[PDB]
Amino acid sequence: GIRAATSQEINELTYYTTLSANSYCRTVIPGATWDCIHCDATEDLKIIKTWSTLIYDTNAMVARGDSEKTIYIVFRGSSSIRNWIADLTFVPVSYPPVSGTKVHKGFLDSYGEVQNELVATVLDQFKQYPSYKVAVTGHSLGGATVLLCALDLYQREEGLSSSNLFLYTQGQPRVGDPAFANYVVSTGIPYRRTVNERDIVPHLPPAAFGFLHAGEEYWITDNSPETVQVCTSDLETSDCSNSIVPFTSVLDHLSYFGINTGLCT
Repeated sequence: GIRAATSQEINELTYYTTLSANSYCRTVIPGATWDCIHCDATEDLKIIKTWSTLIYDTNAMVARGDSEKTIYIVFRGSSSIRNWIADLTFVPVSYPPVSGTKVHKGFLDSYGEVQNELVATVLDQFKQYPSYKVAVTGHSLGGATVLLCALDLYQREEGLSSSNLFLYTQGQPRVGDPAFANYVVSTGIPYRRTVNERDIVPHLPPAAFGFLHAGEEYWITDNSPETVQVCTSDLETSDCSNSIVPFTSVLDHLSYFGINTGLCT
């Protein structure tokens, strides 16, 4: 099906796009403070911890919202996005937890570098607030790591399942082949994949290389008034953003809902 997103659904996706946008501020990661212009939206969240890894430069954080009863996981995209786009090269490798599936090596190496410590900090918080929900979000590169993070959490089968684990991504590139996308749909995890108009990143690598997207597609088709088309299928369809290919845009990547995503502007 194809349907229009509700007011409430746009409000929720703008909230996750803000957390994503905020993560590109050096005072947020690794500063560990809510000292930024749009931080006022999330400033009531308690920042548990932040990371800026050494080899892959993986920037992420764990935050806790008590009034929201949510444990938040946020992944930053690249600190030099134009360049990240211009140079992305895909290197399909086996995804270890699931035999018969392939993922781009570079996303596994990014996650791989923060995994241990991050997952221990999230289980520690979840053991203390078991009633809360776990929400993962990230834009661009951050969206690919966010997806690998949510699968890892579900796979630890620690009380995190489709009913209390949510993934929200903005401008995310495809991460694995068809077989890996099927696997993602098989977990049942609520996955909202947001695409901002003609943003070229959600169309990389080219359709021709063999990768495919999982997650319900929320496509921003207009910004004033904000309009979003939802392709409810959990696998990639030709009915939302793929309909504009190959006439994509690099600048559409840098703004979601009106928020600069990538420059903490």
